[PDB]
Amino acid sequence: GLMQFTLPVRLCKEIELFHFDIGPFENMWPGIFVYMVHRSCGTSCFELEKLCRFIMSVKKNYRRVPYHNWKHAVTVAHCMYAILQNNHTLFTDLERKGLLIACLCHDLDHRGFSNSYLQKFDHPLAALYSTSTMEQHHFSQTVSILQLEGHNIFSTLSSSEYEQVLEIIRKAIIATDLALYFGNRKQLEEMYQTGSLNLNNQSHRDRVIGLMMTACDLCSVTKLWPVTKLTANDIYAEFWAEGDEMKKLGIQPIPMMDRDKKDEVPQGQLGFYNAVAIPCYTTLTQILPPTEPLLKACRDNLSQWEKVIRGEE
Ligand SMILES: Cc1ncc(C)n2nc(CCc3nc(N4CC[C@@H](F)C4)nn3C)nc12
Ligand SMILES: [Mg+2]
Ligand SMILES: [Zn+2]
Repeated sequence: GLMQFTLPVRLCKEIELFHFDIGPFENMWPGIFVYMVHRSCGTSCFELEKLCRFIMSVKKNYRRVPYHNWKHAVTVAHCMYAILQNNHTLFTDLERKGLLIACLCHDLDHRGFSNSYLQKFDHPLAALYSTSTMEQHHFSQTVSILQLEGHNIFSTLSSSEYEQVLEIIRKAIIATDLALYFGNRKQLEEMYQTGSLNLNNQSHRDRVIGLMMTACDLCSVTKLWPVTKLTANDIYAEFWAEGDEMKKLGIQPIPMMDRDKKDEVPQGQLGFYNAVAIPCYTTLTQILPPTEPLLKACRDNLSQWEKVIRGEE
């Protein structure tokens, strides 16, 4: 009850910044997550014993894949923490509760393959979930873990607050399907420019939380350049393995997943920053001005990829 998680001084200060890297010590990640729940939500939000059991079962249900792993989950939850702490008064107690959980859970049981590869392989998940295949799976794994004995961190909520939090988590997880982001961001851009954007409209908040989810999920592009560049290596290690698997099915992968296009990576990152990342953090900064450091760090990393192309790095 009188028990506070604390961090060494460098971590206690840097965890508050958007560009924080959670580090290579796996055994500190649970503590880092509880620290963030306690400060964004309160020591009162969850029973510590239930929360600890939930976190450890979530970790066990992430796989040892190069990118979509337990480190990615905690990284995406820290970006959410930074958004919530810089926009204190914009969010309900249930949103604060749900969104860090949604972030920790958003890629549960990922196998390192895209929705498109499950559909071409004809994986059973592709017949159970026709669109947002993995993202419906991640939400289904989150519910499974919440129903294990001693793992219901939400047991203090009413039937209706419980139904609301699971609905916030479901939408937040579904929104991490990047196929859905493009249309979400265009609707948000238009609503903001014509001044129709209204945070009392539930379906507007839903879209804003959707964009916050894309922003957290993409947050590797908002780190210090060596973090950005080394994470890119993990991202391609997956994509290229998927490319190999496409060739095994007799299918030319897209360029992004073809390891023979290794040399064009600097240019693929440019398209990605211009087509996806920069527009994501721009719209986010218009709607939530204190998230600007994410846009500023993304722009810095774009000009680092530009330098790689010019042969200056
Ligand atoms: C940093 C980051 N965070 C999240 C995600 C989902 N992604 N996806 C990419 C891939 C970006 C990309 N690379 C390529 N190619 C073309 C052939 C070669 F040049 C590589 N095309 N594209 C679009 N990087 C990220
Ligand atoms: Mg995902
Ligand atoms: Zn993710």
